[PDB]
Amino acid sequence: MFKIGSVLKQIRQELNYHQIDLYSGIMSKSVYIKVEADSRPISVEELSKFSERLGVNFFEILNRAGMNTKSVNETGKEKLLISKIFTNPDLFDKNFQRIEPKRLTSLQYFSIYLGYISIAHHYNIEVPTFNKTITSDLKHLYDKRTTFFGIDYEIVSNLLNVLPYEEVSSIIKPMYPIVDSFGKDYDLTIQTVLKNALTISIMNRNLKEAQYYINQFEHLKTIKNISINGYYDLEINYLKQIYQFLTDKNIDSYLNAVNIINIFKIIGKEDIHRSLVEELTKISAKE
Amino acid sequence: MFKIGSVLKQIRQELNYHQIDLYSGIMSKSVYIKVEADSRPISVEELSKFSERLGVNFFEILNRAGMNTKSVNETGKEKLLISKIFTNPDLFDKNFQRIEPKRLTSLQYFSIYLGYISIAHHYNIEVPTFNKTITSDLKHLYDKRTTFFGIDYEIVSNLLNVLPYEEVSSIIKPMYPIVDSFGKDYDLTIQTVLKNALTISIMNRNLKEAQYYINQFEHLKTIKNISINGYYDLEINYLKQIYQFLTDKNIDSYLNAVNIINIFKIIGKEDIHRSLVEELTKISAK
Amino acid sequence: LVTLVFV
Amino acid sequence: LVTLVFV
Repeated sequence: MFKIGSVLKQIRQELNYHQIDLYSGIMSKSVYIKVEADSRPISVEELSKFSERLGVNFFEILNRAGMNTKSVNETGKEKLLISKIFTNPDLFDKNFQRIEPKRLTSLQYFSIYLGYISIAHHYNIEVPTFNKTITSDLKHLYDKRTTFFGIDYEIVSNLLNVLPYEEVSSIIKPMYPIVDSFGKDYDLTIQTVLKNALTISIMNRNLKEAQYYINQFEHLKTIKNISINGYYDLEINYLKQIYQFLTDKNIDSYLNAVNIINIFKIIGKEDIHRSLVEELTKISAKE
Repeated sequence: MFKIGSVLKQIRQELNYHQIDLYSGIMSKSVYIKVEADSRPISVEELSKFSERLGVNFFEILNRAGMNTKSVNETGKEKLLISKIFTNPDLFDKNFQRIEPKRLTSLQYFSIYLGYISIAHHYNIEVPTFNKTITSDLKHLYDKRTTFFGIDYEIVSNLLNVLPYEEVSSIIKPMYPIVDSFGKDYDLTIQTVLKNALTISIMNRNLKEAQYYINQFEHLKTIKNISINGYYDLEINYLKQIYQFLTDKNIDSYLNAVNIINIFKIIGKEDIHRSLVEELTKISAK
Repeated sequence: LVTLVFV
Repeated sequence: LVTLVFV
């Protein structure tokens, strides 16, 4: 449902290439004219070949064609809707009623579902259907899995925000270690689980588990092609730094942890800095 | 030339979906079986529709099909080869001879070209063909341009490493400000030009220009969907912090800059921290 | 921090 | 720092 041909045309003309430079040794003129007209759908193989001819990145051409946004399909709309509802809760009930039953259709809907549960939990909205099903749900979705996709690591990241660690950990363990990268998004979610769990394990003083997560994150850094998140790398190192303060009780590591958090302020991540300062004070007591 | 059907099959079976669940309202059974067999090529529109059916990211599916690596085409191999050569320079001559004449074929080869020039510059390898062409080259590539692509920002990033600022600036100015994001890669290159130029403007004390780059970076932060680079955000803020030390002569800014740089060591970016400390020393002179 | 993500 | 980038 995207005008790729129009973007090819756009780029081709911008680079002063002639139609011939593009279709020759790939398809007929009259056919390529139909691609730029966006009347004939284009193959991935074909687009890949055109990307080479122009010298413009394959994925960039896709973004320009309209894949960069999330509004491309139902699921994305719904995922953007989360923000709206988070800030404007009165819109919860109406939406949750539409989402809740669809939760086990695609891994994508399930992520959204967990999102709604988080909104509920935050504003003390009653969610009885949740506590009655999550277990059977996760057992449905995961009891027979072998490999894990970006969305799975997303789900689990979110799941950790609505279930006690002791219920989620059995699911996390099989999903690590990571051996390869499958995009910047896959990169994000695999990192998020680690970040989230390391947080929780420190909060709860499960230092043995907490180390596992630190070590897992370090391993990520060794993967070829993996796109480590800069802000994550900072947050996890703070948590690592706190781990070292809890285990070796040496005060230097605490200060490092503080100095890391501060750097967030110094680079204008104002609200993230606030959230961290609260969490550090919280750590130095309980959760 | 990628087994996308196999990956669809692989994901399908992993999620216990039946062939029906995928092809229905899209194509015939016999046709879909051909897709998973990787005998019939699949359309972008088609793959997008299947990505919805499975609930697994369209771009991830592509990466799993083999687009995540760079060795997919000539250009990428050549870009990976730059590292080999940077470390093992004795292999320069042989390769640069094959790259040099191809440099104006695609914007991708031109990027590579500038890469070789940087290797050469580093190891004092003679490159007379460079000094004799770059101007006509850039005049050829850019005199008639209107919009800019990720590769263009890449080129300019690298161009800055091999031409004096005064030659490049005329090309940079039209390429900003940015209005939209076109991928994590586009995001990367548009930021790198900024970061690189800010660095140079500081080094050379062109404070006026330097501010322009800082402001441009700040604008990026306001674009929806833009994926700002964490380590870039740190390095640029250190530069911003040094800018404020040079204009307002207030010592707190200097400390901040230092404090930022050290954070790099504290998070294990060892070689980047070394690079930055050398650069700081450098700044505090010429 | 326990962050949520919706890719 | 002046970095080179190859996508």
